[PDB]
Amino acid sequence: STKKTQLQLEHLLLDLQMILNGINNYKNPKLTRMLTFKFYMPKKATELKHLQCLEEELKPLEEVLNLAHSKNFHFDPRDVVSNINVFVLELKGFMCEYADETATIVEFLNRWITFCQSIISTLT
Repeated sequence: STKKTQLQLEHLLLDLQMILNGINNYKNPKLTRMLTFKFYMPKKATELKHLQCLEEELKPLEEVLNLAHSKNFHFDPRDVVSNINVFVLELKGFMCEYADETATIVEFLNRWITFCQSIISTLT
């Protein structure tokens, strides 16, 4: 059950990282357009229940990705985000509380990639 939860986090993390790579190889001036789209971060992210703040931000995430023409990505935005949605559902087993600051898409991915890495460490 803790070995199971840890593996789901391992997969969730794969997805986040996969997206973040697509985005750091957006060698298109259009990147400015993308980074202007603002994402909401969680006030605190210390427990699985806090993945709520990731669930609620997935629609805006999928949208922003769709703007970047497909040629640029190895994955399909709607797919990689459905995927992430599924994991988050199985991992939170509450109401979300947001930080006052917004962040670019890249900072947002980082915050969560980190969060995943933390939990995974403490579960080892």
